Amino acid sequence: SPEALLKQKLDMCSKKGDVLEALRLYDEARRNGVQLSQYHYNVLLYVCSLAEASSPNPGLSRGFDIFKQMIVDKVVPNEATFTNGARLAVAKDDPEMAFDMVKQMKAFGIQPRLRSYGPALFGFCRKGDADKAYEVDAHMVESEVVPEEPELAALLKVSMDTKNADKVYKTLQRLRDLVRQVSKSTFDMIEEWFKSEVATKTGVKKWDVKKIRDAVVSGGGGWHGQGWLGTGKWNVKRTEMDENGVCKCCKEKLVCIDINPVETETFAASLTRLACEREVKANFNQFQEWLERHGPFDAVIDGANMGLVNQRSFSFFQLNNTVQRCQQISPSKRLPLVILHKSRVNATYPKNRALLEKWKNAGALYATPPGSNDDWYWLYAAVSCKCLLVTNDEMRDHLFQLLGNSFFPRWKEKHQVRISVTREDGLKLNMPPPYSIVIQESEDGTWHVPMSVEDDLQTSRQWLCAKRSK
Ligand SMILES: *C1=CC(=O)c2cccc(O)c2C1=O
Ligand SMILES: *C1=CC(=O)c2cccc(O)c2C1=O
Ligand SMILES: O=C1C=CC(=O)c2c(O)cccc21
Ligand SMILES: [Zn+2]
Repeated sequence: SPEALLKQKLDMCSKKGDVLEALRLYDEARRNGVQLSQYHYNVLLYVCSLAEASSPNPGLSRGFDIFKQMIVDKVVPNEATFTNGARLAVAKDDPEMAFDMVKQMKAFGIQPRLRSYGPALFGFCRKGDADKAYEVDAHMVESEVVPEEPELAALLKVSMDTKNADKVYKTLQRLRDLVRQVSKSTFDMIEEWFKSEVATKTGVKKWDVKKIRDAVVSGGGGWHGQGWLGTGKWNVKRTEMDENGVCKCCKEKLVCIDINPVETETFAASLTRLACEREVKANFNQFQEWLERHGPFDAVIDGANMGLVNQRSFSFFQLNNTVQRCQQISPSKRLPLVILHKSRVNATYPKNRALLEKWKNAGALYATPPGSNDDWYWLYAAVSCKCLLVTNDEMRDHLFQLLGNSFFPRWKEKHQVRISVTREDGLKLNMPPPYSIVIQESEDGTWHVPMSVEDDLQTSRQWLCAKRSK
């Protein structure tokens, strides 16, 4: 088959980096009247990405012609298409041509992905072209493609470069809303903003206190969204919050922001849906039915994690110590729900085995079936029982990326208990903080900005306190 032949010869070109043979074989196929499918086009886009930048080489600038033709042909793009299209646009380094690709996708009814907007946005950011960056941003907005931190930080940086205090403000609110805690680089960038001449010079001496007060009630708390307040130089300090969310520097008590229980039942349904896709339906169903018949619970334990975190092998001591300590902080002394592999319940010291059976008899242990991923079980139990989740799982794994970066991090902060162990004292339960670890804007315009960290028990979390000295 002549379509199946072109595949064999194109498969050779990508595994050699042979761009000129692919551009010859593309033209030969058009001579032969051979129609190119998804796979043919994706391989040519990838192969063209290997060319670098005298004037444009015929690998890159031909790559966009192949892209434009693929769209005209109405060959539906898959995820490899968007990726290769993006890395072609990255290697070219022409932001205006990157953005032209996205416009073509829009005109032909194709949803662009986040990585499609990157080369454009980041290109216009490097060149200091704020108006083009903002066009790209508005196009993302209308396409319903949600920016993550890198895109937001570029918009912030370009807004700082063009003295656009209004856009800095709006982008800072978008970081709060979407990201919550900022990477090191963004954090440094926000510090720079607050120390800058433009920030010193933008503000108001007098504003309507009630209009602010109503906005605070309106937004859920911890921000108002009405613009910069106060005047004069900002006092900008790197500081920390104490255990109660009091700023060490200015003594403001940070706010604790509620979760809307409607978002929670939505999240619960999404977990069920995501889990049923990956587990054997009847296994996850069986767990749901068992859970409806048991409880109430004050806490759910990731049994594998409590047995294995900081251990060379499974410590029943550590699991048992953790069960006992959760029971002890339960106002009515409920046993926590231990989720553990059936593999692990069957361990080899008889009194430990009998305790695992007693917890199961007490309605406080569920042995997950062989093949299952425990994570879905302990997630679904904690969410549905509206209780604490005791786990030190870092949650890097692909699974957790499916849960989203808005609701689930907020839920996690309110529900997650982690264990820490010292020589001196043994095992400690680290409880959810009595405040929200998020960018906050106070009623008089004081800002607290949390840096993001891998582990906030290992490393003490840096915050920025930006307060008007007048
Ligand atoms: C916040 C305010 C302040 O005046 C001050 C002074 C000395 C040392 C500090 O850390 C701070 C501070 O964090
Ligand atoms: C926010 C505020 C608060 O006082 C509190 C107290 C106990 C447990 C919590 O999770 C919270 C909270 O999230
Ligand atoms: O779509 C579903 C996946 C798993 C599951 O347990 C389930 C369910 O229990 C009820 C309706 C839908 C689903
Ligand atoms: Zn402060």
